[PDB]
Amino acid sequence: MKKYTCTVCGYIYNPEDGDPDNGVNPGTDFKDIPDDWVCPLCGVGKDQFEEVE
Ligand SMILES: [Fe+3]
Repeated sequence: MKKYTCTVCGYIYNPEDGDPDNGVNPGTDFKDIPDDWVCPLCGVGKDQFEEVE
């Protein structure tokens, strides 16, 4: 699992940590995050994120 960054605000989704406050548990791959989840920082959707390669 890769980290992904919100290209609008620079928030990094790290799959080891998930986003548990918003119901994304540690170990969720980004592609498995429900498609209505938004960046916890700026609130934009998933389509503004890019795999950190
Ligand atoms: Fe963001």
